[PDB]
Amino acid sequence: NDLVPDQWKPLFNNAQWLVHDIVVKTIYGGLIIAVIAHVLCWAWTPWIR
Amino acid sequence: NDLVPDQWKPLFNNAQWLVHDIVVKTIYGGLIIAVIAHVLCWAWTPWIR
Amino acid sequence: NDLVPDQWKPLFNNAQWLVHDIVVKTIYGGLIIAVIAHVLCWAWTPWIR
Amino acid sequence: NDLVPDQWKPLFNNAQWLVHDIVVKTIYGGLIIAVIAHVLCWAWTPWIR
Amino acid sequence: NDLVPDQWKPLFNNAQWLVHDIVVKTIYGGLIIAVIAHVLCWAWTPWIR
Amino acid sequence: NDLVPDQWKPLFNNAQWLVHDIVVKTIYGGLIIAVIAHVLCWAWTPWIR
Amino acid sequence: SPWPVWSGYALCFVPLAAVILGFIIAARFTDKQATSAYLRLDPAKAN
Amino acid sequence: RALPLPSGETLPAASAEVIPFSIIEEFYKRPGKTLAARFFGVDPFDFWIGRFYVGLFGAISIIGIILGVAFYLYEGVVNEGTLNILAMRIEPPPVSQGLNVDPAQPGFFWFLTMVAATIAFVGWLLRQIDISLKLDMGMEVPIAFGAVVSSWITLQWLRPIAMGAWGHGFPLGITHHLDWVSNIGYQYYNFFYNPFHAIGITLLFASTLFLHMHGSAVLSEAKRNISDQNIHVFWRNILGYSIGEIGIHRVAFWTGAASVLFSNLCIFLSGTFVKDWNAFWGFWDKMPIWNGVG
Amino acid sequence: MNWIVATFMLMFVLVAFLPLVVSLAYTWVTNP
Amino acid sequence: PIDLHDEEYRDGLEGTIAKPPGHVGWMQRLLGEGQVGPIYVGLWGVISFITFFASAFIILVDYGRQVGWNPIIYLREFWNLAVYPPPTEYGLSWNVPWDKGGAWLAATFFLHISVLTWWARLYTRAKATGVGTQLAWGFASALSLYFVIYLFHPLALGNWSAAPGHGFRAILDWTNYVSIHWGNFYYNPFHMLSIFFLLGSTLLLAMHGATIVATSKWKSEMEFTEMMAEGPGTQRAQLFWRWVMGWNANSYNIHIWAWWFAAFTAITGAIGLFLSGTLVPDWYAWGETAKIVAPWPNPDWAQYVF
Amino acid sequence: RPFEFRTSVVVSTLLGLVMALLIHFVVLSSGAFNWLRA
Amino acid sequence: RPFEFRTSVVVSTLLGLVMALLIHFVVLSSGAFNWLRA
Amino acid sequence: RPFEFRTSVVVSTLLGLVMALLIHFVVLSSGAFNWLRA
Amino acid sequence: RPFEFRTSVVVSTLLGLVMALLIHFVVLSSGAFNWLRA
Amino acid sequence: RPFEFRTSVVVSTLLGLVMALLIHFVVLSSGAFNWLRA
Amino acid sequence: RPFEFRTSVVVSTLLGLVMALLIHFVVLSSGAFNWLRA
Amino acid sequence: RPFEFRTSVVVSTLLGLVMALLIHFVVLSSGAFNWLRA
Amino acid sequence: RPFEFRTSVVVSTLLGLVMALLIHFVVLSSGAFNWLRA
Amino acid sequence: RPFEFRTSVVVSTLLGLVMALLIHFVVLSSGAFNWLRA
Amino acid sequence: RPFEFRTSVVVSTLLGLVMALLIHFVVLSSGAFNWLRA
Amino acid sequence: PFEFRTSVVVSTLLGLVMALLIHFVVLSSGA
Ligand code: BCL
Ligand code: BCL
Ligand code: BCL
Ligand code: BCL
Ligand code: BCL
Ligand code: BCL
Ligand code: BCL
Ligand code: BCL
Ligand SMILES: [Fe+3]
Repeated sequence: NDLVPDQWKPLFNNAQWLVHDIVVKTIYGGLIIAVIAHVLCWAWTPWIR
Repeated sequence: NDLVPDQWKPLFNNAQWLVHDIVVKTIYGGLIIAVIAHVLCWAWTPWIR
Repeated sequence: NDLVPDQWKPLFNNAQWLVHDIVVKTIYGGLIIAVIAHVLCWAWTPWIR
Repeated sequence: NDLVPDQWKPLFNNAQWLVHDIVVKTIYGGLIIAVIAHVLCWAWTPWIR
Repeated sequence: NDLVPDQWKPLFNNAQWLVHDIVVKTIYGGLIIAVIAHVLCWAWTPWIR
Repeated sequence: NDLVPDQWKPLFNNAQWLVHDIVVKTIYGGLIIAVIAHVLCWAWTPWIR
Repeated sequence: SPWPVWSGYALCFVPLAAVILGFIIAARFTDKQATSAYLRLDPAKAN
Repeated sequence: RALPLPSGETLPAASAEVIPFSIIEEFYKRPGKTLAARFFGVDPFDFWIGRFYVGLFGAISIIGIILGVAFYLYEGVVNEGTLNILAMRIEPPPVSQGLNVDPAQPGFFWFLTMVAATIAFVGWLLRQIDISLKLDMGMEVPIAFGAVVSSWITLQWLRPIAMGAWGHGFPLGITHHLDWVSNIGYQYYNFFYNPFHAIGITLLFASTLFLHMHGSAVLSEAKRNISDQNIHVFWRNILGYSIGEIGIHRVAFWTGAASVLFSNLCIFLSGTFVKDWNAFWGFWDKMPIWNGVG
Repeated sequence: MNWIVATFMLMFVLVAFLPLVVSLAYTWVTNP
Repeated sequence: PIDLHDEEYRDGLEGTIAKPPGHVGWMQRLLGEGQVGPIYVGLWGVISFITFFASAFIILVDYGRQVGWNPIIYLREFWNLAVYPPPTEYGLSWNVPWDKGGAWLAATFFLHISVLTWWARLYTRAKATGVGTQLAWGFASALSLYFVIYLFHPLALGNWSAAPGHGFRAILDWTNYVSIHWGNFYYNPFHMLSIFFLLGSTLLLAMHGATIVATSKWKSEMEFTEMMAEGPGTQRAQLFWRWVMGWNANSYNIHIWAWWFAAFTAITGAIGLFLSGTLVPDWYAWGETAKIVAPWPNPDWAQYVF
Repeated sequence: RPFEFRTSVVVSTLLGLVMALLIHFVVLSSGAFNWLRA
Repeated sequence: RPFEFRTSVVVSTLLGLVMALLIHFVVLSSGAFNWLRA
Repeated sequence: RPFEFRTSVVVSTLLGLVMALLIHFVVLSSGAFNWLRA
Repeated sequence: RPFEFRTSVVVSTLLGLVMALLIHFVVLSSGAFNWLRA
Repeated sequence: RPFEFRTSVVVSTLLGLVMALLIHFVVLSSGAFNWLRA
Repeated sequence: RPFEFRTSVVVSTLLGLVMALLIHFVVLSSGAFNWLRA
Repeated sequence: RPFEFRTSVVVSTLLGLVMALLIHFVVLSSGAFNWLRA
Repeated sequence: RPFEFRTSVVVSTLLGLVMALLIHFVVLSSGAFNWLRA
Repeated sequence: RPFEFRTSVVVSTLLGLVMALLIHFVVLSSGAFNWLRA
Repeated sequence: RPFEFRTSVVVSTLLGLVMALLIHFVVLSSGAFNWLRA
Repeated sequence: PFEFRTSVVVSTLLGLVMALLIHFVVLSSGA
């Protein structure tokens, strides 16, 4: 239970940390893809008009 | 148990403090984005008229 | 319970590791086939137009 | 449980192995027959057109 | 519980073996009759046309 | 018990054997009568035509 | 023309097969576990 | 070692002990306490073929069952020729024929099916009375089943006989008794407005509710170490009343039994005395208290 | 004719109602 | 570990309001236990109460406006008064006159909030006492149909007018109108599954209650104690059903059967109602394409006309 | 021991009676014999 | 062996009575005999 | 024993009887044989 | 300390929120302000 | 014994019988073979 | 602890989400913004 | 073993059989192949 | 002892109030007294 | 002890709020004041 | 211990999936994008 | 053992069943 930094020690266990890392990475990738997809459907046909 | 300042010591635990910090930061960011989005939908079409 | 690498030791049992491997291999194969099919249906008739 | 190789020792019992062999053989035969049957119905009348 | 060969010893009891023999013989006979009947209904009037 | 032959000794009791004999005899007689009746209701009017 | 349309199968024969199969499996399992061997009070004493 | 338990759990090691099921069947046989043997001095069969107990009432029932299934299959497969259970319809004799039934006229096989089914149902009810009488339990299940049997009697015997046509019995056959229900519901307008009808559906919905709540209550306390007063406290925290263990089963039995009784009353009444249900409520407006204030 | 038989059949419907009442009153009596 | 006393009496917000328990008397003689006792009020408890009181107030005041604030007439026509959702014009628009359809929207919103907060209360009070949380998930299963009726089905049709109208006779009218609109609602197959499960649920309830009452003499009613050790009562109850219908279940399985029947009722109902307006416009015309309508070439109509 | 004789005679009489009754009903209702005003 | 005498007479007089009753009602309802205004 | 013999004979005689009855019904109702006024 | 402070703040913030929402709904539905296409 | 042999034979003979019956019904009702007056 | 912090954050995040959803629905259905074919 | 092997084979055979049957019924009812008088 | 006094006064004051209200309603709705614009 | 003070304040504020709301609804719906486009 | 992490990830992945599905279906049914024959 | 009370009582029960039966069937006729 000692791989997490001290500031977040009371919250996160040891195993809960690596999952959290996976979650953050996935969320960042998803946000990048979402931004690209919205720029594309925009260029196609705008929806606010 | 002792990271929170004295004035708020009876109320907040130690772990409850860092989460409260995250919440405040998120709320400030959300308010800034909300204000920007609102300014943009009037520059588009005003609602009160 | 010692076949898994150290970084993932607190999460995965021994038996749970091989099943994971099978899952990853199947997912990769499925993604390749999905990409091929999609290219084929686009060459046939595009759907965005 | 020893008849199974070491890699798959923690998963498969000794009796569960022979039934796995039967299942794999049946699946391979079924896939070959399925491929032949789809080549035939195509040659007859294509479905995608 | 020693009439079955060694390869299939962990699966089959002694009594379960003779029934399995009856089942295999019946299945083979049924398949032969089914093939004959199918050839006869193909000679009568074909169904694929 | 010991009236049944050795090959079928593990399966059949003594009493269960005579009843099996009755069943086989009845089935043979029924099959003969069924074949005769089918030849007759064919000579009358065929059904495949 | 002679055959039921598609979605006749999906809408009516998912119920008619799935419900009958579910009943016949669930009854087998409940009766198995019930008629199995576990803790009871003696008939010669409790009654 | 490990103690197998009724809920499937195996405990980590009481007059309770592990007894195989067969023991408890041999002890509770006690042959000869049949309701029928009381009247005749003896019962003809009582020999428990397989798992099923056989009695005088069981035999007449099985006669009815076989004959009814055979007549149902003869109708709709022969003289209709549809060969599809959903498409076939088994129809009662026409209303012009009246109460008398004739083999030459159509509908003769519908009548046979109906009579055989009634015999089978009543025989089943008596068989339940009988098997309960041997065990010395009580007579609640025969009453609960008798309620639905009486509903069937009202639909197919009493209401047709009172009108006299014999065509009023609902036609058998899957997806065609629904057409009869739909044509009867609209014949008298606003069947919903019928008061006896609305009590039946109220009790049906209330029964489903009670069942869900009881099931969830017992499943929640199934495998855990608790005082057994925890469920009562939970019930007192939510809605402020706990019915008790013996109370909920009485209520289940009573509501279940009452729904069908009110329903059969409503249908028998609609056929015979009320032409439409909107005219029934015409009296309410003119109640003296408020007849002139408008 | 029609109405005599109708009343007589309504009698039978109420008789079907009857047993449930006996159940309730038995429980009330035998549970003081 | 868990103090029941501190969970039966604890001031307010964290405790019960009605501290003194009371006796009903007649309930005791016929229903078993007959004490009313205290009722717990928490944070989630006060919210559902006030929101339900707001919706009911909105609806009740709007009844009075319709009768002209006449209490004699108000008492006479109470059972056929109602408030109706907006008409087909401005189908989904939220800007409608108060009297035409505006009062319905606020009432339904506050009703939704009350329902969800009651669910939260159920879940939290179940966890607090140490028992499982099955009741909350069953209530969620019923909420599925509730939300399909009032929210999900009017949406995806474009009209708020598809929802019912907060009246005693208004709900019967809604049922009738929807069935007539789709056409031959009897033919909907998920409606058939729902009726199957509902009648099965009533069947199971009556049977379980009746057999348990019959075998009560041997203390078979305490289903919790019997789960650890089956006494003579449970042994008799198994034998009765084994001989009648050939199979039986112990005390643990029968409650699984009950739970699942009751829940499948509402789930199949919701799935079947949602599809009526969108995928299959006409149900009877669909049935004749599925070859399950009786041919009925010439019926005898002399029965139906008077 | 394997089969109780009385079960056999019971099922035999029942099946025979039901079968005679069913055949008698079908033949009567077919209307092909001119029996009882037909 | 499991054949008692009174069971035989009970089943005999039940079957006979049911059979007599069924045959009369069929004959009466056939309407082929001109009996009781037919 | 792995199978009770009597279960086999019971299911056999039930399936056979049902199958004979179903085939006899279908053939009669098809109306293709001129049997009993057809 | 008979009156719990937190009960007061809970009921206060519930009543205030409900009241703001109700007034906002009534004013919008009155159609007297030309707000959101009116 | 992880898998009971008799369960396999039971499910096998049930599935086979149902499948034969279903195919026979479909082929008969298709009306494409001129079998029993077609 | 008179006030649990987590109750506050739970009710806050629920109220905020519901409020955003309601405002979004009202603005979309008002039809005054020319958004998604309007 | 995270899973029982026999559960896997049971669900596999069931899903495969249902899927083959559904596809065979959709293709037959589509009427696009001239199979059994089409 | 045979009767609780308070039950008597409760039922008395309920019956009296209901009866006064009913008579007042009937007399008002009869429209025979010229009372409140009649 | 005979009368809890908090019950009094609870019922008082509930009754007052309900009464204010009812009077404002009645006055608004009477349409006699020219308030919010009337 | 104040918050379970897995509850957060469960509710997060459920809310995200539901939200993606709802938006995908609203956009498809709006008919403003010429996607799949529109 | 025949008690001879059973025989007479079942005789009388059959008598009354036939009683109501025959009597109503005759009464509910054309002539
Ligand atoms: C519309 C134009 C094309 C079309 C375009 C595409 C495209 C494009 C794609 C497909 C894809 C596929 N199509 Mg298609 N497809 C068409 C018409 C068809 C027809 C037919 C009737 O004509 C068929 C049969 C199929 C069938 C298929 C499958 C081959 C495949 C989908 C895999 C998947 O979903 O399963 C996945 C199932 C699951 C995730 C679970 C699998 C279950 C495992 C394998 C079973 C073992 C379970 C184990 C025991 C553990 C048990 C767990 C319990 C279940 C919980 N298509 C038309 C002609 N189709 C997709 C595919 O190929 O990608 C692979 C693909 O991208
Ligand atoms: C449409 C053109 C032809 C037609 C084409 C074909 C073709 C082609 C075939 C058949 C086949 C058969 N047809 Mg065909 N058939 C036609 C018309 C008919 C007619 C008739 C009314 O005219 C009949 C009676 C039949 C009957 C039959 C059977 C002879 C046979 C199917 C075997 C099978 O399904 O059972 C199998 C049943 C099971 C799998 C279980 C068997 C049960 C065992 C034997 C009983 C003992 C059980 C034991 C005690 C264990 C108990 C366990 C329990 C069962 C649980 N056909 C028309 C004329 N028919 C098929 C066949 O012959 O192949 C063998 C074949 O391939
Ligand atoms: C437009 C049509 C009208 C309508 C017209 C009718 C009519 C007409 C009737 C009902 C009746 C019923 N309707 Mg309604 N009903 C309508 C709308 C509704 C709605 C709804 C939400 O809108 C609901 C919930 C109901 C609910 C009900 C209950 C009031 C009642 C249920 C019948 C029953 O319990 O006894 C039915 C009991 C029996 C017949 C079961 C007998 C079963 C026997 C004992 C078992 C035989 C064994 C069998 C062969 C299985 C063997 C087992 C082996 C496994 C094979 N109706 C619409 C408005 N309704 C029925 C009723 O009143 O009951 C008398 C009826 O008469
Ligand atoms: C006229 C021709 C009609 C037709 C009409 C019938 C009819 C009708 C029947 C059959 C039956 C059968 N038909 Mg054919 N059948 C036709 C075309 C076919 C075709 C085809 C061309 O493909 C096939 C394969 C078959 C095949 C068959 C078998 C599946 C089956 C009987 C086989 C057997 O011997 O019985 C198996 C063995 C026996 C039945 C054992 C008999 C047991 C004992 C002898 C029964 C005695 C009963 C006794 C009377 C009871 C009292 C005895 C007491 C001691 C007193 N039919 C055409 C359409 N078929 C028969 C059926 O299966 O019923 C069972 C049936 O009744
Ligand atoms: C345009 C004029 C309309 C009208 C439209 C409205 C509308 C719309 C509203 C009111 C509201 C009010 N009106 Mg006005 N009102 C009208 C005519 C009247 C008349 C009259 C002439 O007689 C009266 C007496 C009133 C009186 C009132 C009060 C009862 C009430 C607010 C008082 C107060 O300050 O709030 C009490 C104190 C507060 C509300 C504390 C606020 C708490 C904090 C600041 C809330 C912050 C919320 C924040 C956004 C959430 C995110 C924060 C996070 C930290 C990020 N109105 C006419 C008809 N009126 C408001 C109402 O009560 O809602 C509450 C309401 O929304
Ligand atoms: C275009 C102008 C439209 C209108 C359309 C909307 C719409 C639509 C919305 C609002 C919303 C708001 N409007 Mg506006 N609004 C209008 C006119 C008004 C008027 C007025 C003139 O009187 C007022 C006072 C307001 C006031 C407000 C506030 C009550 C509210 C947001 C305040 C705040 O910052 O959020 C409080 C703080 C936050 C919301 C914190 C945000 C938290 C984090 C940032 C959320 C991230 C979500 C993220 C995507 C999830 C994935 C993240 C994972 C990590 C990946 N509007 C006109 C009619 N308004 C918004 C609302 O409340 O919903 C929240 C809303 O969606
Ligand atoms: C003519 C072309 C029709 C069509 C008609 C069908 C039909 C009809 C079927 C399929 C089936 C399949 N089709 Mg196709 N299919 C079409 C277009 C497609 C397209 C597409 C262009 O995108 C795809 C991807 C597919 C893909 C597939 C696979 C999903 C599937 C079988 C794969 C496999 O081998 O089986 C997986 C492995 C096996 C099935 C193992 C088999 C096991 C053993 C061999 C079964 C023996 C059964 C035996 C008879 C029982 C008795 C044995 C006893 C021992 C005696 N089809 C077009 C529309 N397709 C088949 C299906 O899935 O059914 C399962 C199916 O029946
Ligand atoms: C314009 C004239 C209309 C009319 C319209 C109304 C309306 C509208 C109202 C009344 C109300 C009242 N009317 Mg008037 N009323 C009329 C004719 C009459 C006649 C008559 C001629 O016979 C009578 C006797 C009355 C008599 C009364 C009293 C019964 C009542 C208020 C008395 C009192 O002071 O409040 C008792 C004491 C108080 C209310 C204490 C107030 C408590 C604190 C100050 C409330 C603060 C609220 C605050 C905004 C919340 C936020 C605070 C936070 C700290 C931020 N009206 C005519 C028809 N009348 C009011 C009512 O009762 O509502 C309560 C009401 O709203
Ligand atoms: Fe229970």
